[PDB]
Amino acid sequence: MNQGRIWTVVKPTVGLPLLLGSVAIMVFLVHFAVLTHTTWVAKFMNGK
Amino acid sequence: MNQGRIWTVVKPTVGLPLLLGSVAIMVFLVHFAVLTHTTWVAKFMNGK
Amino acid sequence: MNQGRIWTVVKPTVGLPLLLGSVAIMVFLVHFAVLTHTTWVAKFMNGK
Amino acid sequence: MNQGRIWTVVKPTVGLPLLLGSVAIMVFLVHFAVLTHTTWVAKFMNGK
Amino acid sequence: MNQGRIWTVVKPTVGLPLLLGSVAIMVFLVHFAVLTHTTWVAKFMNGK
Amino acid sequence: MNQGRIWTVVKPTVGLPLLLGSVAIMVFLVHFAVLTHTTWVAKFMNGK
Amino acid sequence: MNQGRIWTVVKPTVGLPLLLGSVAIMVFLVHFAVLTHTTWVAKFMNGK
Amino acid sequence: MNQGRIWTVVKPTVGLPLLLGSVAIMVFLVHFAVLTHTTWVAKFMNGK
Amino acid sequence: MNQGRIWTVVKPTVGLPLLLGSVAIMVFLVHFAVLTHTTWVAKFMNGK
Amino acid sequence: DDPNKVWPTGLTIAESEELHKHVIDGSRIFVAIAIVAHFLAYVYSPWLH
Amino acid sequence: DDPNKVWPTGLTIAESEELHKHVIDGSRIFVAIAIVAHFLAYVYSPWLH
Amino acid sequence: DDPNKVWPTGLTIAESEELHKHVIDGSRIFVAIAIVAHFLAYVYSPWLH
Amino acid sequence: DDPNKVWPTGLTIAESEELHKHVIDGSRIFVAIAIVAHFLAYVYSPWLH
Amino acid sequence: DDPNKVWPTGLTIAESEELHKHVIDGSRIFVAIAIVAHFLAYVYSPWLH
Amino acid sequence: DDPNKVWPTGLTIAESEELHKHVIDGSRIFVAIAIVAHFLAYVYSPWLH
Amino acid sequence: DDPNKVWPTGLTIAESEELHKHVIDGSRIFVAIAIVAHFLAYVYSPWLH
Amino acid sequence: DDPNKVWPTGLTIAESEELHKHVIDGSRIFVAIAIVAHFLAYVYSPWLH
Amino acid sequence: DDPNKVWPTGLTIAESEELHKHVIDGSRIFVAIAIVAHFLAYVYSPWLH
Amino acid sequence: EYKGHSGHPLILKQEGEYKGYSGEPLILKQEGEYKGYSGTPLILEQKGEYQSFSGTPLILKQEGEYRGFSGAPLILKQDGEYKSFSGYPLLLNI
Ligand code: BCL
Ligand code: BCL
Ligand code: BCL
Ligand code: BCL
Ligand code: BCL
Ligand code: BCL
Ligand SMILES: CC(C)=C/C=C/C(C)=C/C=C/C(C)=C/C=C/C(C)=C/C=C/C=C(C)/C=C/C=C(C)/C=C/C=C(\C)CCCC(C)(C)O
Ligand SMILES: CC(C)=C/C=C/C(C)=C/C=C/C(C)=C/C=C/C(C)=C/C=C/C=C(C)/C=C/C=C(C)/C=C/C=C(\C)CCCC(C)(C)O
Ligand SMILES: CC(C)=C/C=C/C(C)=C/C=C/C(C)=C/C=C/C(C)=C/C=C/C=C(C)/C=C/C=C(C)/C=C/C=C(\C)CCCC(C)(C)O
Ligand SMILES: CC(C)=C/C=C/C(C)=C/C=C/C(C)=C/C=C/C(C)=C/C=C/C=C(C)/C=C/C=C(C)/C=C/C=C(\C)CCCC(C)(C)O
Ligand SMILES: CC(C)=C/C=C/C(C)=C/C=C/C(C)=C/C=C/C(C)=C/C=C/C=C(C)/C=C/C=C(C)/C=C/C=C(\C)CCCC(C)(C)O
Repeated sequence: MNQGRIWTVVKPTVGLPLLLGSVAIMVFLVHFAVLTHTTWVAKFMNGK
Repeated sequence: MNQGRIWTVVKPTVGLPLLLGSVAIMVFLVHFAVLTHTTWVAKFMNGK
Repeated sequence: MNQGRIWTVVKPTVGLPLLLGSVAIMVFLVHFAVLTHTTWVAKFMNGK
Repeated sequence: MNQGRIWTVVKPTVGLPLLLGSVAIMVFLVHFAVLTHTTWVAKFMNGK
Repeated sequence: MNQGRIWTVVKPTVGLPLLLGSVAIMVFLVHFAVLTHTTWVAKFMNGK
Repeated sequence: MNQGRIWTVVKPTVGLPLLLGSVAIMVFLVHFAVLTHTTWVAKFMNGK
Repeated sequence: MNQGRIWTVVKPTVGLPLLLGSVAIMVFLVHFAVLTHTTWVAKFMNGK
Repeated sequence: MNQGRIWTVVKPTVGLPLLLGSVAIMVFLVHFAVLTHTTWVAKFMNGK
Repeated sequence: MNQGRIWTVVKPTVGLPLLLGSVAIMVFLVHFAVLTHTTWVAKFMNGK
Repeated sequence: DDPNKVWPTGLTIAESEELHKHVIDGSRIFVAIAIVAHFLAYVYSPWLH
Repeated sequence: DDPNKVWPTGLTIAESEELHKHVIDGSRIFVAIAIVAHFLAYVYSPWLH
Repeated sequence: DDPNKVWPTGLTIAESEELHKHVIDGSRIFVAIAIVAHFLAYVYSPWLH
Repeated sequence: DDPNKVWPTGLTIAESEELHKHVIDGSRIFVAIAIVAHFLAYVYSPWLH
Repeated sequence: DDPNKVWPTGLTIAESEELHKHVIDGSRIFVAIAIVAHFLAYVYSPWLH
Repeated sequence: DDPNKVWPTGLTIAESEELHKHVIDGSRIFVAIAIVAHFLAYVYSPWLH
Repeated sequence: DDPNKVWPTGLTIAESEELHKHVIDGSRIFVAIAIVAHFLAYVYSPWLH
Repeated sequence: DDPNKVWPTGLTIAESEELHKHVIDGSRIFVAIAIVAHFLAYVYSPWLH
Repeated sequence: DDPNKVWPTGLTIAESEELHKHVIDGSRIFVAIAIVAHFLAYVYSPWLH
Repeated sequence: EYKGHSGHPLILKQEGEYKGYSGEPLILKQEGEYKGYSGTPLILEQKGEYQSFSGTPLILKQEGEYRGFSGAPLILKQDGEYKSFSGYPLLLNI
């Protein structure tokens, strides 16, 4: 809440696609991490 | 629905291909994740 | 059929190669997914 | 044979390399797919 | 705190995204390293 | 031999690097394919 | 220290990011090399 | 020796870095090929 | 020592980063090659 | 000027909001199809059984 | 102006919609071939047997 | 000048801070949704059991 | 006039159609070669035996 | 001249140094959060036990 | 113009056809070398034995 | 001429060498920290034992 | 005229053929070094033994 | 012209040769450090023992 | 001049021509037509319309609006405003 001038020095058409894309990528990385290093997520997907 | 001004600062010829492509990529990631970490999808593909 | 104006804001020389190329990629990804997670496609390729 | 106006909107110096390049890439993907999922191609390469 | 003339010679719209992006990437690399070379992190993810 | 006009619409400083580079890439792919799916090439490299 | 004219012929906004990025990349490559080819680092990470 | 005009249509600042870099890359590919598909190179590196 | 005119046709801000970067990359390739195809480097890293 | 300002993307606020109207509608159609696919999985797959 | 406006992509709305006419037609031909391919897979593969 | 300065990105300070206000509020929404997902995982997964 | 418009790619429709005339002819020759390759595979490989 | 020079990045020195003051302060907060995350891992993980 | 039109690549048809004359000659030499490499593989490798 | 020449990067030799002074000083600090890191490894790790 | 044509790369035919003169010389040196390396391998490795 | 001609890279032949002077010097220093590393490896590693 | 730390000379040059090390000729010159090494012709000339292989027709002509192969309509028109397929509102605004 004090970094709001960053868009005077970083182009919004760069920083906003990078910000949203990075969060999207790294959400998927945490899912794949927890998916591959646990049993219970695969059990939930496999169900009955 | 309150983000409608995003396209005043992100170029549509950038953000729209990025949006549609990122969704298509991450749709396939969820299919591959569930396909590899379950038995029933492969059984469905293998059929009889 | 209601998205017909997309080419007023996404450049055809960008979005048309991206569309056709992404579809070709998606086709091959599905073939590889089914080929690797089934026996019958490999048996069909392997033949007699 | 009705798409001949594609080159009024996709630059040939982009789309013709992308066309021929994608065809060559995907020819190789099919050879690698069949090579890795059959015995008889390797037997043909291995010969006597 | 003596490098602050770096932004007279590196463009902030290049260096700030590269800085924040590289930090985020390498945070994840350290998590993936410790996750894949320990038992207790996977044990924590796997819970009971 | 009838495609001689291709260089009026594809830039030579693009298509000639891409032509020669793609041939070089795909020569190596065929070598790696035959190398990994035969014994006699590895035997020839290993010698006595 | 005798290479100080490098920045008259390499753009600082290219070479300084390439320098610091390459250093950070290759620091991580060394940590991964030692982490994967030793036991004592993993034992240190694994702790008790 | 008859291809000397290639540099009238391919930019030297593209084709020379690509020529040298492609040879260097593909030199290393032949080393890694023989290194992985023989015993005697590993013996030579491992020594006594 | 007779190639000193290379920089009249290859841009220094391209060729010098490519030269130094290629050398640094391929140094690491040789270290990883020897590290993975010998025991004594791993023993040296592993110590006692 | 102000309400008719062309922003650096080459769009007005109205053109931007009209464009986003397609984005919201497409997102809602996507979710609706996905809900049916999840319901089909709930019926035919072992997922939540 | 507007119906003859040239947009930042260099197309009018009419040219954009004429281009999309090929996109929709190609998509429908693609699905038609894919439907036959799935029908052939249903006949010859064990998929749904 | 200063408050009206158009910076090289094409934004004023006020435009930059209004844009970031969407970024901040969007981050707060993301955190709230993630907090619920962690609460759900605490309830239904073995994670901290 | 419409047929003599030079489009943003720098081509006329007639030049574009002459270019595509090479693309279609190449595609037909490619398929003809591929048909013989599949026939040779049918004769000599176990594929459909 | 010199203290009012605009450099090829489009900043003065003072603008550059004020920008870096955010980068330094952000680095300190990142370090401070990481220190506590390391302290928490020391308390709850086997790492140094 | 037409018979001496400089196309957007900066070549005439004659310069393009001259360039492609090298591309064809190189392709024929490449195939001739590859044919002898296949003959050597036929003589020395088990490939077709 | 020579000391006042602005080279294609937009720097004088004096500004180029003053920039490199930071590059050298940064390299020295990096090496100093790395030396201590190898000393700490020599004390606590089995590396050279 | 013709031999003094500056082609789109910024070189004359003469400068192009001069540049290629270094390329052919470098290629020949590379092959000579490689011929020795293959001879050394023939002497000191089982390759053709 | 030739001794003073500026080439498309923005260098004279003289400045190109002065730049390459640093490249050759750096190459020699690199090989010198590598030869010492090779000697240390011949001493301490089993490589040629 | 740069001294370096690795002795002298650091570069070689000559006034007349490239003094290559691997003998001479280093290149072949060409005063006329391209002298290929794989016989002739190397290319086929085109005097007019493209004399294709693989038979004719080779494209389909168009002299009006696009005709679909998959039935009409191909496009839904719009006037006034975007019709929602998913109810209203589609936006929130100030
Ligand atoms: C060794 C440190 C420096 C070095 C310092 C010097 C010096 C000093 C000189 C040259 C000179 C020459 N250099 Mg130099 N040079 C190095 C690297 C190189 C490399 C390379 C691929 O590494 C090359 C091709 C060259 C090229 C050359 C020639 C152009 C020239 C004549 C060679 C000669 O026989 O001199 C004669 C032979 C020698 C100088 C070497 C004698 C070695 C003796 C027998 C052993 C000494 C052992 C020493 C005490 C061991 C401990 C310390 C270190 C481990 C070295 N240099 C390194 C980077 N170079 C010469 C010059 O400029 O002439 C005008 C010259 O005098
Ligand atoms: C050897 C060091 C140099 C070399 C130095 C010379 C010299 C000197 C001359 C030529 C000349 C010629 N060179 Mg040259 N040349 C080299 C590399 C090449 C290559 C290549 C693919 O490597 C090619 C195609 C050519 C091409 C040619 C021809 C244009 C020309 C006549 C052929 C001939 O018999 O040359 C000579 C022979 C060879 C290049 C190779 C012979 C190979 C045989 C099979 C083995 C020789 C073993 C040797 C005696 C062993 C001991 C000494 C050293 C350990 C090498 N050069 C290397 C890089 N070249 C001649 C010319 O016309 O100049 C105007 C000439 O006088
Ligand atoms: C073989 C060495 C050269 C070559 C040299 C020649 C020569 C010389 C001539 C042609 C001619 C022709 N070439 Mg050519 N050509 C080669 C590769 C090719 C390839 C290819 C895909 O590899 C193709 C499609 C062509 C195409 C063609 C036609 C345009 C034309 C008539 C063919 C024919 O049947 O002639 C008749 C048959 C042949 C040329 C093949 C003969 C095969 C015999 C068994 C062995 C030949 C030995 C060889 C000539 C010896 C010297 C070279 C090396 C030492 C191997 N060339 C290679 C790169 N080509 C001819 C023409 O009409 O020119 C006006 C002609 O005179
Ligand atoms: C076969 C060699 C050539 C070829 C040569 C011809 C000729 C010659 C003619 C056409 C004609 C036609 N071609 Mg064509 N054509 C080929 C590939 C294609 C392909 C494709 C996807 O491969 C398509 C869609 C078309 C499309 C068409 C139509 C526009 C048109 C009418 C159909 C017809 O019955 O033709 C005729 C038949 C066929 C295209 C296929 C017949 C195949 C038969 C069953 C097997 C022949 C084997 C052959 C003798 C083997 C040895 C020689 C060579 C190895 C081929 N061609 C290949 C590249 N084509 C006609 C035309 O436009 O006339 C003005 C015509 O007379
Ligand atoms: C089959 C070849 C063409 C095709 C030929 C036609 C024709 C001809 C007409 C339409 C018309 C219509 N088409 Mg169409 N159409 C195709 C693909 C599509 C697809 C799609 C996703 O594949 C869609 C959504 C549409 C959409 C539409 C509507 C706008 C319209 C009214 C449909 C209707 O129910 O008519 C009534 C039903 C039909 C036309 C066909 C019903 C087909 C049934 C359901 C399935 C049969 C499968 C068959 C066995 C497959 C194998 C045989 C062949 C190998 C294809 N077309 C393919 C590519 N279409 C009509 C229109 O309004 O024109 C003004 C019309 O006259
Ligand atoms: C289902 C097909 C369409 C759809 C069609 C409609 C229709 C039609 C309307 C809305 C309306 C609204 N839609 Mg919508 N909408 C869809 C997807 C969405 C999604 C989403 C994430 O998927 C969201 C958030 C919204 C958002 C909204 C709100 C702005 C608004 C009020 C909703 C409400 O609760 O009304 C109250 C509840 C309802 C409208 C749903 C009642 C369902 C009843 C109980 C069951 C009907 C079954 C039916 C007979 C089955 C066969 C036909 C079809 C398969 C539906 N839509 C999909 C893509 N939407 C309304 C609006 O804006 O009015 C001006 C409205 O009338
Ligand atoms: C792989 C294995 C096993 C081990 C590897 C372990 C290793 C090597 C770990 C290495 C870790 C390292 C190197 C970590 C480094 C972390 C660093 C450098 C963190 C840096 C953080 C920086 C931050 C948060 C920067 C923030 C910047 C901000 C907010 C900038 C704002 C700018 C603004 C508002 C513009 C203002 C402009 C003006 C003009 C003032 O208005
Ligand atoms: C890998 C594992 C195991 C787990 C990971 C699970 C996770 C994290 C899953 C996450 C899933 C997520 C985040 C899904 C998100 C989906 C989303 C956001 C979907 C969005 C869809 C949007 C769509 C379809 C948008 C369409 C837009 C269109 C058609 C726009 C058209 C524009 C046009 C015509 C231009 C109009 C121009 C004017 C001038 C206004 O006329
Ligand atoms: C992976 C598995 C198991 C199997 C896959 C097997 C497969 C699919 C293999 C496929 C192989 C294929 C497709 C091989 C294709 C090879 C081809 C097309 C080779 C082409 C070679 C072309 C060459 C050598 C071109 C050379 C061009 C040159 C020298 C051009 C020079 C131009 C110059 C001098 C410019 C002149 C300019 C002017 C203005 C005229 O002066
Ligand atoms: C894979 C295996 C097993 C083994 C491989 C091991 C290997 C090969 C390891 C190799 C390691 C190597 C090569 C390490 C090299 C490290 C190096 C070169 C480090 C360099 C560090 C450089 C640094 C920190 C540079 C900092 C630069 C700075 C701060 C620049 C500031 C510039 C500013 C403020 C601009 C000033 C502007 C003006 C106007 C002049 O004031
Ligand atoms: C993977 C396996 C198992 C096997 C593969 C093994 C193989 C093939 C290994 C191959 C290794 C090779 C090819 C190694 C090559 C190393 C080389 C070429 C190293 C070169 C080093 C060059 C260096 C250090 C150059 C430095 C240049 C510098 C400092 C330039 C400075 C320029 C400046 C100051 C600008 C001056 C400007 C003016 C105006 C003139 O003053």
